[PDB]
Amino acid sequence: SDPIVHFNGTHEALLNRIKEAPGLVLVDFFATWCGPCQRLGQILPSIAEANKDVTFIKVDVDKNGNAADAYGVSSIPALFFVKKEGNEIKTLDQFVGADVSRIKADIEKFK
Repeated sequence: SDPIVHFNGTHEALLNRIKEAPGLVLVDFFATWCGPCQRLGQILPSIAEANKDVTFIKVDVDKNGNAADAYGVSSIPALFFVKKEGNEIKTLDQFVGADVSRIKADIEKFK
């Protein structure tokens, strides 16, 4: 089955979904017309399939503008490695760009 979470909802809905995850979360804010986003989107499913302990959440900024804007996203693709910490979300790493190698390195380092 498709392991990628294709998120649709409000900023609060996004925060709650992140807090539902059992472990590490990667949130990818993207647009469909963005080249780096497209190239990252082609390889994310493979990374997700190999790392079922990590929740991969994709947030299309055009359909979830309020969520993205409220999360503080400007440039894309905007990546955030986060984890639930009590009733709060801890951010472990964040960056803009299709840095596949950093994505992989962050996954390996965090677990």
